[PDB]
Parts: sequence; structure tokens; C-alpha cells
Amino acid sequence: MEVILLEKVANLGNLGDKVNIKGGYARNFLLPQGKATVATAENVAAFEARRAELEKAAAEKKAAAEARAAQLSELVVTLGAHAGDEGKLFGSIGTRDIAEAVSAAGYPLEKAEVRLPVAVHLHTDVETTLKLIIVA
Amino acid sequence: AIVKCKPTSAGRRFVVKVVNQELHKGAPYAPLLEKKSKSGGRNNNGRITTRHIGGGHKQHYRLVDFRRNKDGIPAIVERVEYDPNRTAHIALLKYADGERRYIIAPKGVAAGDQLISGIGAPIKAGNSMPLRNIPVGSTVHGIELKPGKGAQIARSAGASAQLVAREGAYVTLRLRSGEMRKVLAECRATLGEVSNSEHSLRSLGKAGATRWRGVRPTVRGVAMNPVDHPHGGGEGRTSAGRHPVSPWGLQTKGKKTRSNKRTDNMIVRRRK
Amino acid sequence: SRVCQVTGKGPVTGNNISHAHNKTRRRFLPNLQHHRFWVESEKRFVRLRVSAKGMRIIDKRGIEAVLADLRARGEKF
RNA sequence: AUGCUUGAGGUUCUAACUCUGGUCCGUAAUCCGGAUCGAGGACAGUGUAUGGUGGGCAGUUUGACUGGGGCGGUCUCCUC
RNA sequence: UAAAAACACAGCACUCUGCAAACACGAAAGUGGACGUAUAGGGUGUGACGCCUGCCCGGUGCCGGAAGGUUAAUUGAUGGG
Ligand SMILES: [Mg+2]
Ligand SMILES: [Mg+2]
Ligand SMILES: [Mg+2]
Ligand SMILES: [Mg+2]
Ligand SMILES: [Mg+2]
Ligand SMILES: [Mg+2]
Ligand SMILES: [Mg+2]
Ligand SMILES: [Mg+2]
Ligand SMILES: [Mg+2]
Ligand SMILES: [Mg+2]
Ligand SMILES: [Mg+2]
Repeated sequence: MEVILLEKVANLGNLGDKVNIKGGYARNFLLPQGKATVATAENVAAFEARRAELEKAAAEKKAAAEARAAQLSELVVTLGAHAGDEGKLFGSIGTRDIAEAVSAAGYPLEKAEVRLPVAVHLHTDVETTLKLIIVA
Repeated sequence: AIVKCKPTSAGRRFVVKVVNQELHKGAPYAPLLEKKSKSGGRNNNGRITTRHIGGGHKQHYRLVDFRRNKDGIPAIVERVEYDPNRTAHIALLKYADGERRYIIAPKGVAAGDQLISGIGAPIKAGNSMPLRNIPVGSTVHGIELKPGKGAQIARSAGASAQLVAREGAYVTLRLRSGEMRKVLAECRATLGEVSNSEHSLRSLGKAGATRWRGVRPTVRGVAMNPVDHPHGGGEGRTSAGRHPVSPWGLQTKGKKTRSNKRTDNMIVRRRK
Repeated sequence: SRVCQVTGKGPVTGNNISHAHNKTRRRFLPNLQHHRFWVESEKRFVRLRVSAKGMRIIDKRGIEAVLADLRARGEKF
């Protein structure tokens, strides 16, 4: 399945390269979310008609990513929820309700890639090692 | 509380009854009752599909609260009742807000006891909490499998499970079957053993008592004709004449029948 | 029923033939699967029951052209 | 051997897929569908192809002669 | 035309089944099992109770193992036209 990219993917992302991928990589991940588009012999024609105005935007969203990742890299924001122990609380210490904790002291910081299986991820080449402290 | 009957008549000889005088002598709690009409173990299609079912006593179903999800609010046991639906006893919790509920009675729980469920529940043998808050080595019953689905595993009279290991997101339990199973640590369980552990000591004494419980007679396959059963046939009394099988031909001495590949990762070690 | 919503493939009959050439009536069923297809112009997921050939047609023609044919064919998704 | 086409096991991830798990809505509703959370997870499951197993079920076969039939013997060829 | 010594039975034992259970009826959806959860449910045999239930795993079945041999669809090296 020949597709051309819109955003850059981690392994094969050249943002417009003729990439041959399994049919399940597209149709289930890339096309629905939006990270690429099928080459229909005209999408590539219309990609150059929009590449000039899109790669500058892609840098701009990337530029805002590092600015936001570095602006709020020194917060020690603490929750006021009831807890039983530092690590074993009455609720759940996870990326489910901390959105309002960081939004009240700066950027909203919508939680989509705050990895915690506190390194928050926001772009392919941008990642911040935030540290969360909770009083218990 | 095991009582052997005197042989005043045939049919009373060998009757051993469990008589619990601490059970409630009155009516069950009406708001928690519900109609339960019998099947003769019969299908959607009206077909049997499960033999030896029929003709017991009329029973109300008791709405037992298997998801003890009223976290934080304490409860008073205040009653232990007989349930015709299960071999365990049930306890009518009265919560601090006045709400009344039915739960499977734990072993030592009597009227007036204080039970609580939640994260911070004290570790005593009536309380309910997620399995991650239960210390390794505890004896538990009424264990969830899916968070929010309710208690499913150790529910019959005297039932209990052993919390043996605790990994990251899963907890290993030792079931009374002897199987080692993985359960999500987010799932809730109740500490202690289920009540009515002496239920196994009872002896029905007569054919009628089995009929009282809605169990129709079992006819042996070797007593039939070959058209009815694989074991049927034979002049005079004969054995199965073949490797023993069900009436549908499935071997019934060994011959494991589990075919669930989806859940196989949850079984650490297998025993039945 | 066991009909593909895209191609209209349905169960067909035929024979099982043994080595001794005993013929047994059999069926051939389509490779039907349930699949959710993203529709950008509706910002919605449309769940269809398609054969695997019907999914290839959607790859070749797109879900928009396929769904338009579904509307004209009458039966809805 | 930097790098390069692609087989087979294992471990992770989620995004297909599954849920006879929670919540919300249609909605006056234990069905259903949608949204969402959670759990599995490219497994399971289904189609198709294929090996095994399979009296659970089916269609059938299971000779003739013969001092009745069965049992035993015989069945073609050569010589008296 | 057989009421029995037959069937059932309480009790016993073996075996399967971790729950979307095994199993059963259903092309399926679904349903029973069961609004039950191994002290439960199914199948099999024996048949209150008392004393007991010995030896054989070669055959067949079932269970466990996987070093080796053999082995399907498939793939298509090579040779011959
Ligand atoms: Mg019996
Ligand atoms: Mg019997
Ligand atoms: Mg008979
Ligand atoms: Mg038969
Ligand atoms: Mg005999
Ligand atoms: Mg498969
Ligand atoms: Mg036959
Ligand atoms: Mg005929
Ligand atoms: Mg003859
Ligand atoms: Mg008579
Ligand atoms: Mg007998």
C-alpha cells in the first residue's frame, strides 16, 4: 500500500516519501488518526501544492512543543486529594485526573501521551522528564 | 450444629441435618426478594439440555449484592438468613445511611458485626477491598474477575481462596480447586471464609430429600437399551462394554474438555 | 444474514467430495468480518460487516465511493 | 562487517479485533446500537484450504453348493 | 399376558469443569447449566448399613513428555519434454 506522509512517523517518516507498508498499518492507524494518505496519482500532485504551507506549520507546532515542554519543566505541583501512602493512596495515582493539576498552574497540558506504564511526551523529537510529588 | 436423626422410621435413619439456630426465624427482607420461576432444566427451545432438574420447592430469589461498591459507608450485619438459592448463608447488611443489602455471610460473622468495604477498610474477616490492598497470604472469598462485574469465584458454603503471589498488575490466587489463577489486582475480594462450612457434613437420608431440592433421578447408561445410550444393551447385567462415555459419546474417565485458548494466560498452574 | 454489505456475496452451495467420490452437500461462506471504517467527511466510525474482498474494494475505491453505492443500493449501514 | 531482501521463536506496544465488565445516551428498556472508561490483543475468533480424530450420525455389504439350514468340507486345472 | 431379584434411591467413588465453565439444544443469534461459581455443576459406575475391597499397565482407552523417525495443504530447487 503506497502512501505519502502528512506527519513524520518514528521509523519511516520522511513526510512525503513513497513508503510501502502493510495494509493494516494504514486503514487502522495512519489514515484514521491522520499521519499519511494513500498515493492516488493526484494526492502526490496536490502534496507539492500544499507542502510549502504545511512543513512550516509542522515546524511551528513542533516549535511550540519544545517551548511548552521547557516552560513547565520545573513544576512540583502537588495534589490535594486524600491519600493513604506515598505511592499507595486511597484513589489512583495515574494519568487519569492530573490534567487539572497542571492546567491550574500554566498550560492546559492535554493528556494524550503522558507516559506512565513522569516522562511527558508531546512530539517525536520532544519529550520532557517531569517529576510529580504527592503529599500523603 | 450437625444433628443425626434417630431411626424412628426408615428414611429417618441416616438423616444428618445442619440446624443453625443463629439463623433468622422470620421472613426475609421483602424489598430484596424477586420472583424465580423454575425450569425443568429446559431450553429456549423447550428442550431439556440439562438432565435431572425438576420439581423442587418454590423459591424467591434473593438479590445478593456481589459488587460491594458502597465504599466508605460502614454496615451492621444485624441478621444472618437462610438462602434457598445457595449453600452459603446470607447476611442483611444495614448501612449507615439506612440502605439494606444482602451479602454472602463470612464464617464468623454474626448479627451486630461491623463490615466496611473500600481502600482503607480494616483487615478483618468480613471486609471487602481490591486485591492489591489485601496482604499476601490472606484467605479471601467472593473474588471479582472483571472490575465492576462482582464476586464470582469463592462463593459456595465454606469456600475460600489463598492470595499467594502479587506481581505488578496481577495477583495470583490459589483456588479451592487447586488451580493457580491470575486475577487483576484492581478486582475486589472479601477477607475470610464463606459461612456454612459444615454444609458438606449433611446427609440426606432418603430419595425424597433429593426430590425436595429439585433433582430428578439419574438412570445409569448400562440400564438402557443401545438406542438410548452407548452403554446400553447386553443380555443379563453387563458393564459398559466399551470405554465409558456420556450419552452423547464423550469419554468420561479422564479426557480433559477445557478448550478456552482466550483465558489460558490467566491460569498459572492447572488443577481441578 | 451471511451477506457482504459491499459486494453482496452470500452463502453458496456445493459438494464435499471424498476420495471414493461420495458427494455431500456443503456450503461456501464468505469471509465476513465486522470492521469499523473511518469516514473523515462524517467524522464518524461506520461499522460494516464485509468480506475480506469487500475490504479490498474499500481500499481500492475508498469508503466514500463504497458508502455512496450502499445508499443507492438501499440497504443501510 | 557499516549497511541490505526476507524466512522462523520470544518479549513488548496499541491501532485492527473481542468483552455474556463499568458509566452516559437513544429511553418510560437486563435487547440493541452509539459514545466513553477499563481489560485482553494481533492473540482469540470467523471464512477458506489442509492433516488427524470421529458408530455421534448415514448409506450399504456380509457368496454359493448342501439328502432342511448351520458347522465342517468344496468351488479352477490334470490322471484313473 | 411380566410389579420382579428389574429401575430409582440415600450413601460411595472416579472423572471433567476457573465461569463467556464443562456439557446440552440451536446453521446462528441466543438459551439452559445458573441470576449458580469447586462444600458448585456435568458425566460415569456402584447402590442403606457393618467388615472390607487383593494381584496384573502386556492389549485398548485416557493423561503427561517431546530427543528421534514418519507425516497435509503449501512452496517450487532441479531434471526431462
Ligand atoms: Mg447420583
Ligand atoms: Mg441411577
Ligand atoms: Mg432393559
Ligand atoms: Mg449407538
Ligand atoms: Mg452374563
Ligand atoms: Mg487461528
Ligand atoms: Mg450402521
Ligand atoms: Mg438404496
Ligand atoms: Mg445356500
Ligand atoms: Mg400385571
Ligand atoms: Mg447395580
